[PDB]
Amino acid sequence: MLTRFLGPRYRQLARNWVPTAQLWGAVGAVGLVWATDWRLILDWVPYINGK
Amino acid sequence: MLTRFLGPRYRQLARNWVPTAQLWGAVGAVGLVWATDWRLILDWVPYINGK
Amino acid sequence: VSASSRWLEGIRKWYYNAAGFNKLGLMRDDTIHENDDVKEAIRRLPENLYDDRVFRIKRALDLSMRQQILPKEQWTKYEEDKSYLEPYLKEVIRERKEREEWAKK
Amino acid sequence: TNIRKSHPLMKIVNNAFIDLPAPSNISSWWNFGSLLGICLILQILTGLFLAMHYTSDTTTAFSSVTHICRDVNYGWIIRYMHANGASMFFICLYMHVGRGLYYGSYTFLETWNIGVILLLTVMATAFMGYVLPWGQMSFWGATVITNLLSAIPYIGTNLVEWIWGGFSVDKATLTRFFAFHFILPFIIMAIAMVHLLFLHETGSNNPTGISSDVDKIPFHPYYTIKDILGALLLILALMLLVLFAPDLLGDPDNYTPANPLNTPPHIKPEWYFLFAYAILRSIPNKLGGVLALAFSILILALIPLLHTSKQRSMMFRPLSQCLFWALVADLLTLTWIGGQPVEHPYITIGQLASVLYFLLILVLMPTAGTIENKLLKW
Amino acid sequence: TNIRKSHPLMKIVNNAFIDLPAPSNISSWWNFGSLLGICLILQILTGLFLAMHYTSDTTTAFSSVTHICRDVNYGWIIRYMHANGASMFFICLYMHVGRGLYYGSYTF
Amino acid sequence: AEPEHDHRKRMGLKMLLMMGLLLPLVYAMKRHKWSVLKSRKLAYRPPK
Amino acid sequence: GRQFGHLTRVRHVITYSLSPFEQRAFPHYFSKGIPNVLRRTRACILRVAPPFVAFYLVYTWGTQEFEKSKRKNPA
Amino acid sequence: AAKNVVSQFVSSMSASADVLAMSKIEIKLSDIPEGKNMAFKWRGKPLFV
Amino acid sequence: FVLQGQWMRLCTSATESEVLRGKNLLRNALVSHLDGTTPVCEDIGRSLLTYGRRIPLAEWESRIAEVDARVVREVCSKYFYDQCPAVAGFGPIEQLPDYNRIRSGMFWLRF
Amino acid sequence: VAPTLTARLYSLLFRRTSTFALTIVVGALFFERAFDQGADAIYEHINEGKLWKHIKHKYE
Ligand code: HEM
Ligand code: HEM
Repeated sequence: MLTRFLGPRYRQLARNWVPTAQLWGAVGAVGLVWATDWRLILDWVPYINGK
Repeated sequence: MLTRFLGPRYRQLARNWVPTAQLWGAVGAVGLVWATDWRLILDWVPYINGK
Repeated sequence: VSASSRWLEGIRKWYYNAAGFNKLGLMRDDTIHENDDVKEAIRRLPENLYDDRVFRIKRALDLSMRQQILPKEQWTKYEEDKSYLEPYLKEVIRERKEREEWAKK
Repeated sequence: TNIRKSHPLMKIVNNAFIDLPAPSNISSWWNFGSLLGICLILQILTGLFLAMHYTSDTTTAFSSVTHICRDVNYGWIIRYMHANGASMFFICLYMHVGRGLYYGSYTFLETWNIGVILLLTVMATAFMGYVLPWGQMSFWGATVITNLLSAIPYIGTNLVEWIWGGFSVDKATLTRFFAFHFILPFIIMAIAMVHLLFLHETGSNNPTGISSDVDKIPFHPYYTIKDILGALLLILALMLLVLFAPDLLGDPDNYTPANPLNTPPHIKPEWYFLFAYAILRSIPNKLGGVLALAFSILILALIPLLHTSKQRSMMFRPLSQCLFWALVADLLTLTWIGGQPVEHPYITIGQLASVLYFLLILVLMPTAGTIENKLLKW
Repeated sequence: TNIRKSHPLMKIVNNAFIDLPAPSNISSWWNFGSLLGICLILQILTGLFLAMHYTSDTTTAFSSVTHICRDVNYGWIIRYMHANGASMFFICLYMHVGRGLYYGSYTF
Repeated sequence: AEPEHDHRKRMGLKMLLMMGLLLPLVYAMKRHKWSVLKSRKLAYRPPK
Repeated sequence: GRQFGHLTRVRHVITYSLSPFEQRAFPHYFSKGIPNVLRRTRACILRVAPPFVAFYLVYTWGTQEFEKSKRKNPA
Repeated sequence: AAKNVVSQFVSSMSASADVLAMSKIEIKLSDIPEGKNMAFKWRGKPLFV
Repeated sequence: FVLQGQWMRLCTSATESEVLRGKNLLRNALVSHLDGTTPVCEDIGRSLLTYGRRIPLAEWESRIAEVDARVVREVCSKYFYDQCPAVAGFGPIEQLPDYNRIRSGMFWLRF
Repeated sequence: VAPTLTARLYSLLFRRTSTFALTIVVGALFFERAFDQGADAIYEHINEGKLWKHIKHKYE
């Protein structure tokens, strides 16, 4: 019954938190990547090619 | 400064709890004796001479 | 109206007897699961109903304790079952949904 | 005034099992919480004594265990109380989760989820427990199961070798499990305290599912003694097993020292996992089976969102009572299947019970609820 | 109102290390309580990892320990953090009992 | 395979004999305390 | 929370009770006892039993089909 | 500093006296007659010839 | 809890000093009560119906006088110690202790 | 004799939690023994598979 959250205001609310939720994903991405020294991802980064 | 507990009433109080404190020692005596099967003590008891 | 209504009604009367709360002297609305809407409606009941409702529930809990049941004579007959709480609950839901509509704008 | 009420320590005890308002209502199905508690300390108590002798290296793993039962004084009752206590623990665990579902106790979101965590935890605890004596089944049951994680894409391999401490179920793999099997029951116990903390916010639910505030009774003397009596019964059950049929619930195959090249034909997990084992092999897919096996226990956490009836308990709802016992029976089928070889009838009937388990929970029970409401004009 | 204050779990945390009224006064000698706490989990954490390798039979007792420092990856820092953590634990312990006596904290 | 065989069965005999005495005994203890709730009678006396 | 004195509101209900040292612990234990249990059994058989026999039938059959599938006659 | 310690503790569960890993096994073929599956031990794992 | 605590205490440990207070209280109550014609006439009438005699103050004093601590803890024990109460509750009694617990408070484990 | 039994038992030994305890501990002593006699005597009577073996093999 998630219809309670369906309306104009809720839609404005979602847009307002978008940049924040996006940036929070940027943090989690780099966060995992750096913490596991992601071979796959890190190779693209200049200066972090310690091989 | 245990003088606060020194007087007639306190003396009556001690006498009143004497039979109780005595009986509570009887319980602890037999209690240890039976629980450790006290060789030393139990030998005197008729019927508990399992040797 | 005809055979049709009676059939559904008798299917309903059958489940009712099978549900079996009436054996504990309870009423349909006594068994309602208490949530926010329900708590408020219980709160809005007038003195008499609220009192009766508590005694009914007490009679039942007491029975359900010794796992006995009421004599057949005193079970609560379908028909005779008062939906005392319904109108209150409906209004409590109807109130909430208004806030909820207002919250969308 | 009264010390029991105001001393910072006793307060707890008092408000937890002395003055706590309890329904006059709760029946035998409510005893399992205390029995689970008793099972816990029992596993901790005997388990400890077993650790004062058991040695955790492949060389003496099996040996030490034998040393325990023959040389160590009464090491045998201890050993058997331990083994059987684990089973008793699972019986009560399943009974407890049973009561919760039937009676709608799961409406207590937090209390129940802590319980799911209690479930996985005691489960994870026992999986490791049985690898310890380093029996054929231990090594092999340890091999079958661990490997399951090797289905997780891109990482199953690395992960399985990581929890293995090598390329196989080696020496690293035994000491590891000893250590965790020692620390897990302590964490279980703390998590069980939070179970109780959260439970105490609402008080207990009851057979009728109707609120009982109107008829509450003090936990002592009623439920201290109703709890005492039911523990004695648990002692009967437990002792009946260790003192008469000690191996009844155990595989004879684990009495043969492990052998990495052997591989028994028989190969099954302990009884308390058979239903889940069934569900797993009923799927002809590596990822599927495992995913499905996970979903099999983690679904206890979906239950509250599937509640549909206007009544909490199932006591007054027969369509659901029927569906409930079908669910029990269907798990009994799953147990049975999982204990049988993956051949003839068993395959397809095992695949049927599986779909059913999920249909019964994910669709049949929710629907029966909506119908029972409709039938009451609710 | 505020979740930190009323959630049955956080209440604890909150009333134990967030809102708890504390003297503006307490000095460095008061740090030993938290350090004792840290020493405890540290001994528990490294201690655990040491138990995933150490074997408890005379035959391999010493051996397993050596196995830890040479073969087990970083088993040496773990082993040494453990050993030294025990000493650190005692230093703080003695410091803590020191503060108590000097400051009369024992009236509790 | 099981040197303990005989010993346990002796305890088992004691376990049944004991439980055959404790079980009813605890029941009666629990019966006696619940007495109060089993025979409680209710009456509802609303005004008017 | 919790505690007696703050649970809920109730009025007009009397409760007569009796000292345990004044009554018997097993009044009509079998007299009223057994009738009740039958009644409770009756009340629940149709809801509890059916799934269990359904398992039972599938159990014994499934077993027979297994055993009898592992033999061959002609061919 | 956090990863380092965490990694070092993570690493503590992998390598060891465990790069036995393995060989080049030499098996006499005239010992396995037609139709038989002979299993040997190689890299801690069963090897079928 | 407190009321029961006192009965128990008196049953098991009445001190001597307090018994003199209680005695004094009674002598003062008796004599203070037998003041004015009405109370006295009522005492004559009731006493004859219940004692068959009229008990002279001098005798009640004698009876009071005879009580000392031992008597108190003896006599209180006979009627209070481990006996079943008759309990009557009216009002907002949600917290009136359960009978079992009221009954348990009629004896104590130290004694 | 019958009512006064449970009665006297209460009178002289049950009120005071003291005696009540003094008796159960003392009562546990005699009981533990008398139970182990009868119990073992029972275990023997249903068996006789060991012990009388001794009268045979040794006696020196
Ligand atoms: C570590 C094993 C567990 C222990 C020691 C434990 C302990 C307890 C205790 C002492 C109670 C008191 C009331 C009663 O038993 O009914 C209780 C009730 C409850 N437990 Fe558990 N529990 C455990 C596992 C579970 C599991 C597996 C679940 C479900 C996933 C669960 C969810 C509940 C719920 C919902 C209740 C409320 C029951 C009601 O009031 O009807 N707990 N538990
Ligand atoms: C922290 C307390 C515990 C300790 C110290 C402990 C330690 C041990 C040890 C050393 C063994 C191997 C010796 C043997 O098999 O007899 C073992 C076996 C086992 N224990 Fe525990 N454990 C504890 C808690 C548990 C818990 C919570 C469970 C789960 C109910 C559990 C279930 C098992 C199982 C399944 C086995 C292997 C089966 C067997 O007995 O042969 N124990 N435990």
